[PDB]
Amino acid sequence: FNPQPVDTSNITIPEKLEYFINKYAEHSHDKWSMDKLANGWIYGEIYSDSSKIQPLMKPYKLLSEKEKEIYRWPIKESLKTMLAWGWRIERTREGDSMALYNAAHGYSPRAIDMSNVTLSRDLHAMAEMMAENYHNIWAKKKKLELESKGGGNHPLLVPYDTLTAAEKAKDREKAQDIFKFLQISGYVVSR
Repeated sequence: FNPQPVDTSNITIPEKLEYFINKYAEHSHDKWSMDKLANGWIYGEIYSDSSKIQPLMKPYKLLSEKEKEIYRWPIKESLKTMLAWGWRIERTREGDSMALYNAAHGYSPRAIDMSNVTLSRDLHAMAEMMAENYHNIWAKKKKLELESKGGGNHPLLVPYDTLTAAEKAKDREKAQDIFKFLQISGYVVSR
């Protein structure tokens, strides 16, 4: 097993994707904030572990560039892989289905039920390729970690296509999420 992730070191993201990166990063932050809230954290001015106060629980537009980058970075990494593969990416006029969807800083993040969104057979297949690439990224890093600890093995150091569903899940869910968000935000990806 020699995992080689798609090399995206020289990929430039075209301007047409900036809207998406900003919107999906905002969504990712809203998800993070809602998860924090469910775990007993609230917004406040000064961070505290003991009081469970998280100054990051505010609107995405109010975050610093470094704070936004936490969310933008992996999204950009995912998009660069699509771009490296030459996948066609187009904004559409009528495809932004999320538009129709029915506290400090007035912040009220809402969940999106992604299980309401369906991917075509071809898009599911493209998501599987993305998932496999996420696995290869992890696997290459793990293979290097082990080699540098003197050796050893790992049950997940096999090709993605030989993993079971439970083992595929983390990477599959990440891949399906970006494709679903592309769809509902008005982008059409094809090959």
